[PDB]
Amino acid sequence: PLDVALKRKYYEEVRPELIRRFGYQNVWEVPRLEKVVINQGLGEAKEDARILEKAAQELALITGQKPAVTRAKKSISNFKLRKGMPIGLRVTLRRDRMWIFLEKLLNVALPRIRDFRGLNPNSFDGRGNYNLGLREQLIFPEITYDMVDALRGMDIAVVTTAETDEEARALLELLGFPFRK
Amino acid sequence: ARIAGVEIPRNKRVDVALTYIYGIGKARAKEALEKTGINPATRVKDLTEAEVVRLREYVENTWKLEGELRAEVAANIKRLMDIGCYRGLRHRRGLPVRGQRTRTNARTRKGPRKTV
Amino acid sequence: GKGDRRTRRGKIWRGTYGKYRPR
Amino acid sequence: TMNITSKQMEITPAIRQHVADRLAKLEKWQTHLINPHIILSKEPQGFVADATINTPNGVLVASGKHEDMYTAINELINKLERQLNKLQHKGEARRAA
Amino acid sequence: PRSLKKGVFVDDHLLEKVLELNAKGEKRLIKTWSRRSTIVPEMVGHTIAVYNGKQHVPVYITENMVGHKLGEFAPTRTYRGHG
Amino acid sequence: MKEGIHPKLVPARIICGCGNVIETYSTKPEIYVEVCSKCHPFYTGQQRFVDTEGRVERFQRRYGDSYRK
RNA sequence: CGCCUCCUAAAAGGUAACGGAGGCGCCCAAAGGUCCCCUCAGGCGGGACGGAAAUCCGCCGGAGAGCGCAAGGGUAGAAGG
RNA sequence: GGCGACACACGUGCUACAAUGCCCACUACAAAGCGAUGCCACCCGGCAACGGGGAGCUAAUCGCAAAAAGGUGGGCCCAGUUCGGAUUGGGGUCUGCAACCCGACCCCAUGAAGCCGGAAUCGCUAGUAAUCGCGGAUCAGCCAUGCCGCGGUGAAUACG
Ligand SMILES: [Mg+2]
Ligand SMILES: [Mg+2]
Ligand SMILES: [Mg+2]
Ligand SMILES: [Mg+2]
Ligand SMILES: [Mg+2]
Ligand SMILES: [Mg+2]
Ligand SMILES: [Mg+2]
Ligand SMILES: [Mg+2]
Ligand SMILES: [Mg+2]
Ligand SMILES: [Mg+2]
Ligand SMILES: [Mg+2]
Ligand SMILES: [Mg+2]
Ligand SMILES: [Mg+2]
Ligand SMILES: [Mg+2]
Ligand SMILES: [Mg+2]
Ligand SMILES: [Mg+2]
Ligand SMILES: [Mg+2]
Ligand SMILES: [Mg+2]
Ligand SMILES: [Mg+2]
Ligand SMILES: [Mg+2]
Ligand SMILES: [Mg+2]
Ligand SMILES: [Mg+2]
Ligand SMILES: [Mg+2]
Ligand SMILES: [Mg+2]
Ligand SMILES: [Mg+2]
Ligand SMILES: [Mg+2]
Ligand SMILES: [Mg+2]
Ligand SMILES: [Mg+2]
Ligand SMILES: [Mg+2]
Ligand SMILES: [Mg+2]
Ligand SMILES: [Mg+2]
Ligand SMILES: [Mg+2]
Ligand SMILES: [Mg+2]
Ligand SMILES: [Mg+2]
Ligand SMILES: [Mg+2]
Ligand SMILES: [Mg+2]
Ligand SMILES: [Mg+2]
Ligand SMILES: [Mg+2]
Ligand SMILES: [Mg+2]
Ligand SMILES: [Mg+2]
Ligand SMILES: [Mg+2]
Ligand SMILES: [Zn+2]
Repeated sequence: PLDVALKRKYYEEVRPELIRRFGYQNVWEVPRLEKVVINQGLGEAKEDARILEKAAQELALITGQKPAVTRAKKSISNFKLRKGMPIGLRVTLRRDRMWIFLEKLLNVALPRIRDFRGLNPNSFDGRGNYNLGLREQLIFPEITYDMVDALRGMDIAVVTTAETDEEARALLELLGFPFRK
Repeated sequence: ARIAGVEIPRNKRVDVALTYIYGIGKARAKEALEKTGINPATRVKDLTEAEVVRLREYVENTWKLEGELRAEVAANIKRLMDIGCYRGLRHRRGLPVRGQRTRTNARTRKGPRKTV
Repeated sequence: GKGDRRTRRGKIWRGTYGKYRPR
Repeated sequence: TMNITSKQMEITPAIRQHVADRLAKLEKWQTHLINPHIILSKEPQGFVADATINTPNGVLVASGKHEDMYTAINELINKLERQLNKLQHKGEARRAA
Repeated sequence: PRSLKKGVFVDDHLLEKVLELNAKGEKRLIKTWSRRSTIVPEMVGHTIAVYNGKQHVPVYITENMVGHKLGEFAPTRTYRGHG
Repeated sequence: MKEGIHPKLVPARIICGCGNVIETYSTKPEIYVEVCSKCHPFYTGQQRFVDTEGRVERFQRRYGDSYRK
């Protein structure tokens, strides 16, 4: 396994502070990151130019991991949806890769966001998970102006072993997630 | 997204290119290129990351810009509209604010021609 | 530009002076 | 579009529209009635309805006079019809020799 | 607008009426025909009735409405739209 | 992981405008970025960037006290 | 006017009326055989463009979904994917 | 307070849509008029509008004064732009008892429509048309892009 700064920060700084703050009686009870699942709802590639191999490339540069395709569960009229149509990507980051992604999200991506005023305090799942959406992929250090044909955002799910929101805010905050309020 | 949030046109002279930022006209343009000692004649595609960060650093720190400049203009109008002054009224109808005649013309505020 | 106050040519037209056409 | 002037008189949107209705009689000839102008006025002896209209082949200028405003508006229309029809068919007058 | 050099303009005759209200401990409606007058920091919290040409219009004066004139908040034209 | 479909991650230095250098991992070895967390206003205490205004308006005009009483 | 499904049909089968309601006259080269794997609808909470409903995360959720087409029977310990 | 309204419609015009052009700078050549709580050189402050100083002149003397297109040099490189300058935020100057309705000017920011205009329709036959600036009457200031004049450079075309 990789030594990555954020992973270390978790074990060294965050683990203890948390146990202090909630008084856990077991090492396994203290909150862990489980998975970061990144999604591209897309579907601007429904019929059009389902060469979103361009996006799969962009996403694979961002995560270091090749996304897999999502296709429609049912046919839909008003959105123009034949069932089985390729309308999104999803990459499930775990372990070392999850950490590296977050490391740069937290250090570099979020900072580059336009008029960034902090992550949303209320986007907490209510079972201790957090979700946030991006509008553009130029936020990541790996995707330059030169390489992009068009602006597309994404959905980020960060999944946690905490049972409650209240614990999750703590873990995520301590790790360095910047919250507006 | 170079300065500041916007990727200013390469292939252009820095004095001109900077004008492509919301909040920077001819004036503020010539001003920054002096305060950071760079040649206006230098094509943006020819700037040292050094020259660049000098430009970036100054400009973002001395003048309110892009989204924050707009927010204020919004906030200014926001309040003018809510206090109920006469300039607020003209905003509340999308009409002209600076005493212009509205029997004819006034098309930029009104939008193009609306049927009767 | 005759309608652009912010030039030389503007200020000749409006019959005025300033930073952009000084006396 | 069509413009009506009421000189030293107050007239209703009804009366205004009635003028549009009588003028449409001119659409019969199927040519462009360009910026038609109707003027209504009350002389001592009865109302006057004047109109000036340009069409691709010329101008219609004419005037009605009657104790009754509606009747004058009509007489205006006749004069306008006759002129308009003279415009539209005078050209045909000499295809031989 | 009115030069920074010259004064801030209030009609004198309104200011006296304001100041008199400050001393005795305010507050009643002040009828005035002075649209020209600046709202002034000591006017804050009154409700002055401003003339438009027909009506004397109630304006509660607030902290945010301070540099603006008196007539700015008693409109002169009735307009509910066309047709 | 499956071979042949994934961009290799290698040690990588992201160079920010504050002159910060971050030792992390990427599909690209060296990166230059305009900003980072270390120098970003929202992050950095509460760096009130260009407007340290104190509003400034509206009571706060004060030009001046010269109208009589 | 032949054929299918339900009811009438009186808890085996069968059972009429110009009785009550619907369907067929095709289709699939996979929509067939087998091995392996997977599990739904829906509700709530969370998430850029994105909406009642596209894709993503969480918790609940035995089958109310699916099963080419009518209906019925059947069926996730799969016949579904 | 209104005459300055504003779903709309018409007439007159201004400024443009750009390279025969646009910006910066350096440098030339008019005429007619106007000017005593009037025009104001020159000096100073301010990016500037302007402010403070302050000489001349009842004016073929003194001043408004710079004419502009032009010329020399430099940038722009065909992009809704170094085109266009509408709209809007903010900050000032002046006149005036007083600029909310409703003045003009300056400066920062904003930077619209507009890529040469359907039906239709105007002017002008020579120092004319086109283009360019300067004055005046009214007038505290000014919505003058209007009006009356003045010169600069200066065509095309008329079978009939
Ligand atoms: Mg929440
Ligand atoms: Mg959890
Ligand atoms: Mg990038
Ligand atoms: Mg700009
Ligand atoms: Mg008006
Ligand atoms: Mg311009
Ligand atoms: Mg007549
Ligand atoms: Mg023709
Ligand atoms: Mg049969
Ligand atoms: Mg039976
Ligand atoms: Mg039975
Ligand atoms: Mg039976
Ligand atoms: Mg039986
Ligand atoms: Mg049997
Ligand atoms: Mg039968
Ligand atoms: Mg049948
Ligand atoms: Mg198959
Ligand atoms: Mg099968
Ligand atoms: Mg098979
Ligand atoms: Mg579900
Ligand atoms: Mg939802
Ligand atoms: Mg949304
Ligand atoms: Mg949804
Ligand atoms: Mg079923
Ligand atoms: Mg069917
Ligand atoms: Mg009038
Ligand atoms: Mg028109
Ligand atoms: Mg005009
Ligand atoms: Mg005069
Ligand atoms: Mg533009
Ligand atoms: Mg356009
Ligand atoms: Mg431009
Ligand atoms: Mg062009
Ligand atoms: Mg033309
Ligand atoms: Mg032209
Ligand atoms: Mg035209
Ligand atoms: Mg002649
Ligand atoms: Mg021109
Ligand atoms: Mg003039
Ligand atoms: Mg005058
Ligand atoms: Mg005006
Ligand atoms: Zn930094």
